[PDB]
Amino acid sequence: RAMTVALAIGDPNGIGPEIAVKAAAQMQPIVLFGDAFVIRRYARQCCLMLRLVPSAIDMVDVASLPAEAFVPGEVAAAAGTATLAYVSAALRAARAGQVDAVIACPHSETAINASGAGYPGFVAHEMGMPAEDVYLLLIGGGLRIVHATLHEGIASALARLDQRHVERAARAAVQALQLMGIAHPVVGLMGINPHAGEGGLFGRDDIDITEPVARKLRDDGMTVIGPQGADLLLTNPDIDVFVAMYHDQGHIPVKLRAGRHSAALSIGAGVLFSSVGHGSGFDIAGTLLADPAPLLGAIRLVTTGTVLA
Amino acid sequence: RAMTVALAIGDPNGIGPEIAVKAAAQMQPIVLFGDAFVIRRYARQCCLMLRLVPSAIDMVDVASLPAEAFVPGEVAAAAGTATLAYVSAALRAARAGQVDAVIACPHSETAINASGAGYPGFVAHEMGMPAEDVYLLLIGGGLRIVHATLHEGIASALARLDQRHVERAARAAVQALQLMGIAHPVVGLMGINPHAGEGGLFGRDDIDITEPVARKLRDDGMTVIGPQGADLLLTNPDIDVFVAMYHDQGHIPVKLRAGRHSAALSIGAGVLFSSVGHGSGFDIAGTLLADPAPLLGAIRLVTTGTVLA
Ligand SMILES: [Zn+2]
Ligand SMILES: [Zn+2]
Repeated sequence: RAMTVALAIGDPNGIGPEIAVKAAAQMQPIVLFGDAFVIRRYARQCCLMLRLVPSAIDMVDVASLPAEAFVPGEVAAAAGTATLAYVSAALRAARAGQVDAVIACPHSETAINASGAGYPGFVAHEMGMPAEDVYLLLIGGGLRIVHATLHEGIASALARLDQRHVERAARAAVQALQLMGIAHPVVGLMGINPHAGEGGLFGRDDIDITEPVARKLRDDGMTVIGPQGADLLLTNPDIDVFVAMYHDQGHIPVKLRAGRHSAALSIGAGVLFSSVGHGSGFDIAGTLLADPAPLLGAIRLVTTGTVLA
Repeated sequence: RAMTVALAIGDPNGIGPEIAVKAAAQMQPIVLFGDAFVIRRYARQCCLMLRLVPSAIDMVDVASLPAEAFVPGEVAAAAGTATLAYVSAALRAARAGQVDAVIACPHSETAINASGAGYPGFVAHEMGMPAEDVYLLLIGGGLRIVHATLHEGIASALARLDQRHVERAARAAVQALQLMGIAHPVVGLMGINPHAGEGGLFGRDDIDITEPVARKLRDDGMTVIGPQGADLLLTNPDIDVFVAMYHDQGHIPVKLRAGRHSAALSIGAGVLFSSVGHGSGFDIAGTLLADPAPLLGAIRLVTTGTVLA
C-alpha cells in the first residue's frame, strides 16, 4: 500500500521549507503543509507542478505568515506562530483520515518563544489527550520498542503503569507497523519484574498488568509473546516490536545496538508523528545549501520503521 | 601476575574430577580440591606428578568420601556431602589468602538432597555474610556488569539499594578486574533513574546513593564515570566494568550482545567464585569421555573476565 505523509515545513524563514520541497522532489508514500508562497519560493528555485490540494509536488496551503515577514532567515513572532500552525493543520488532516503520519520539519525555539513547541505533548494537546497517552516508539539496529512509560523516576513509572497504558502502547505499535507494511506484527511484552515476576516469586505486577493484557490482545487475534524477562525476550529475532515498561528497559537495548543510528516517533494519538529538527539553518537559509538527508531519514522511519546504519 | 584458582572437583562420582584433572593437565594461572583418591583415579588414567600440597598437577586433599562410596557414577548422601566439603575447603583457602578464585565443578542436586547446594548463598554463608552482600558479575560480548541488586521485584530492589551496596559492588568489581590483569579499571555507574535523575528532575535517588558513592570512590583514586543514564553509559567502550542498579539493567545489554556466549561469577565475599555445572555426567562418568571445555571456559572467565564468542 502507500502511506500518506504530511510534512509540516517548519520555520518558514528556516531551512525546513527547502528540505521539505527537496524531499518531495526526490519522490513508497508526500503532502506539504505550509504557506504556499513560502513553498513556491523554494520550488521554483529547483523545479514540477505544485498543486494546492481529498486526494489525487502536492501541498496544502496553511495561511499564517504575513508576506512581509518572509525573510530567510531571521525569525519573528509570526514565523514561530506559523511553524505551529502548519503542524496543527497537518494533525487536523490526520484526524480527518487524510494523512497517516505527520513530520515536523526543523523549527526555531527562539521564534516560538517570541510568539506565545515541545511536540509529543503539543501533539497530545491538539489530539485531545494527556501527554501520558502518547508513547515513544524508538527504532534502530533492527529493534522497534514502544515505551509504556518514559521520562520520570523509575518508582513513579512503576506506579503509573496499568493495563490501560500497556494495552494502548501495544495496539498503537501494531497499527503503526501495519501502516509500515508489517501485516502481522509479532508483539513482545517485556516483564515489569525480572523474569516477568517468575510465577509471582518477584511480585505480582505482571500478573496484574501485562499477563491480562497479553491474554486480551491474543483474543483479539494478535500474536503476543510474553510477558517474559526482557533480557530473554530481546534475544528473540521473531519479534517485530517490543513494549518496554520503563525508559531504560527500551533505551538500553536500542542505543547499545544502534547508538546514534536510531530515531523516535510518537504513536498513540491516532497519528504517526516525528520531528526532524536540529534547529533552523538560518545562516544557510535561502542558499539551497540544505541537505534533505535527515528528513528523508524521518520519512524512511515513519514508512518503514527502520533506520539505516 | 598469576592468579591461583581452586577447582573444587564436584561430585566425586560424577564428571567433575575427570574434567578437573583434564583442565589441570592442559596447563596464566591451578589447585584441585577433593579426595586425593578420587583425583588419583582420574590422573593415572590420563597422566604427570601430583603433589599433595603454602605453595610452590597440584591438589589439596579434602577428606570426605568413604572409599566404599566411590563408584562412578551413582551418588550417595556421602558423595553429595563431599561436593560441598570441597567447596568449603576451597573457600577456607581463599579466606587464608591462598587462593584467588574458587570454581565449583559439576554436582548432583539429588545427592545434595540425599545428604542434608545453591552456591552464591552457600558461598555467602561460609564467608560469614548475608546473601545480599554477594553480587553477580555477568560477562559477555566485551561487557562486564556487577549487579547491586538482583533477583527480586524491581519496586523491592529500588528499596534495597543504598550507598553501601553500590560502593561494595563497585570495589569488588575493581578488585576482581585487578586480579584479572586490569590494572586500572574504569568503572561506569548506571543511573538509578533515567538520565541518572536529570539534575533531580526525575527524583533524588542518584543524588542520594550513586553520586555520593561516585565522589567517594574517585577520592580513593578510582576512575569513575557517572552516574549517567544507562542507555548512554553502555555506549562507552572506555568503561572496563559497569555497576547495574537492578537485574534488567545489566541483564538486557549482556544478553542482547552476547546471548548464550556469556557467563557469571559472584564477587564481594572476598573470593572470585563461579560454578560450572550442568549436572554430573553420571552415565559417562569413568569413561574419560567428558570434555573439559565448559570448565576451561570458567577458568578463562575468572582469570581474564572474558567469554569467547
Ligand atoms: Zn531519555
Ligand atoms: Zn535472572
